[PDB]
Amino acid sequence: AGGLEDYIDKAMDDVAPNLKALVGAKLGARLISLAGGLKELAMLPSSTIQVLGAEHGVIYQYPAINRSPWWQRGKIARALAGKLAIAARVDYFSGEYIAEELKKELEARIKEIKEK
Repeated sequence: AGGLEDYIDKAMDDVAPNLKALVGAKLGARLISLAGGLKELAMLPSSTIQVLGAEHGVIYQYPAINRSPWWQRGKIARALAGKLAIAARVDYFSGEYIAEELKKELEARIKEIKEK
């Protein structure tokens, strides 16, 4: 029972547990790929990862951003790109597991919800 999606759900598990836990083994692998590796993705600013998709990068695929109005999306993108820059760096340099980072954003997005 070896599917392509299965290989990657497990590749992320020891290549990048944080990233995976943050946006998914699917989006997370797309980011590493677009960056060229978990090495030089850990070296991307955060403004860069914010726009990795089109070369509005792929992180906009993120539920919270997608299900949000415009005017709010670009602000949720920057926050997500920030927590991603940190997950890539920890997955690469540390190897330890900090996914309370998925609470720091799940609270900053509740703050960014001061808009109409």
